[PDB]
Amino acid sequence: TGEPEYVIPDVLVRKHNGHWTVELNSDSIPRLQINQHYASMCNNARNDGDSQF
Amino acid sequence: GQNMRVAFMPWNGYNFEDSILVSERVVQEDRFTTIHIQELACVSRDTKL
Amino acid sequence: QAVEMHESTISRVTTQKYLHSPRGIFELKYFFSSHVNTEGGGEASSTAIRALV
DNA sequence: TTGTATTTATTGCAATTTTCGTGCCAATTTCTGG
DNA sequence: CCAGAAATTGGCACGAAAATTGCAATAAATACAA
Repeated sequence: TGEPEYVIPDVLVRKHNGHWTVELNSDSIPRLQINQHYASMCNNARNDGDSQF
Repeated sequence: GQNMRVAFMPWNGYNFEDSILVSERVVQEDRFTTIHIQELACVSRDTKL
Repeated sequence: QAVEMHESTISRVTTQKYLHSPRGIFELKYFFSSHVNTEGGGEASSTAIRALV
């Protein structure tokens, strides 16, 4: 009983148009984003204590 | 389907409530024999080891 | 030398990172190996010698 | 017109530890002549 | 068949080269007040 365990690659290599090309695995590339709500909350007329934070 | 020689009569309760009585000669002539095909698959993958 | 960086950066980048090729899944550190001499004057990797053995 | 405060752009050096190939030789296994 | 000789193997050692890890604030560009 049991099952094999796999590993997710980080870079993929394939032969295209007779030459080898290398790309990143898009399923595992980490990415982030800035929350636009709190970012747009930066009002100058608002209290400085919140603005500096 | 197939063309069958049929009689309309009761036969000892073997066609009671939509039952059908069939001759052995029908079976011996392969008149309602069918062919069924099934598919099986084996996949070889790549592991870390 | 090829990518114009320091050897420490190359060492750190290629750590616990994998690559998928039509032949299999290899760690990025699998492609660095020592060598011995050759009668012609060139060099032969230790991986090739192990495969030949 | 300029000197100055604020924001992007910097992904290497230097010890130190680890791995490389290859020689020496004790212990072990294989070989051959009388 | 026997026993000495010869080939085989791997633990230890040597220097040399290669890989790993600690170090924590600045250079420069740009917009603003006299």
